[PDB]
Amino acid sequence: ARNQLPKVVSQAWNMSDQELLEKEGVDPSLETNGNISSSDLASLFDQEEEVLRHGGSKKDGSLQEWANAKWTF
Amino acid sequence: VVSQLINIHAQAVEAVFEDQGSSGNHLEKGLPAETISKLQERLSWIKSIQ
Repeated sequence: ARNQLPKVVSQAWNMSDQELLEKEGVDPSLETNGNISSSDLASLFDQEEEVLRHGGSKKDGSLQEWANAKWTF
Repeated sequence: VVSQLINIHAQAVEAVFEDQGSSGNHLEKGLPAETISKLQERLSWIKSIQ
């Protein structure tokens, strides 16, 4: 159960606007074996989001894929 | 014989909602003014969106 997440978000610095850039991932709802949902396991111990941080300047496309890859794996 | 004006704006662009399965509540009433300010991916030659 400790491997499941309730949600994942990624962050980086937006130098044009002078704020942070945040992107939320998308839950692929993968079809797997067994009869217990990943969403039942995820809520058991800690409902806070996972945060992927980078301190530099990133493009939106990259941040979105990073959050999605993390969740899928 | 003509209607009264509210305003005149340069650099106007038209956009339409993409129907993806969900409940779009905002179709009951028009989306309020001032909600939108960004592209999905920043392209470097743009400054602000109103």
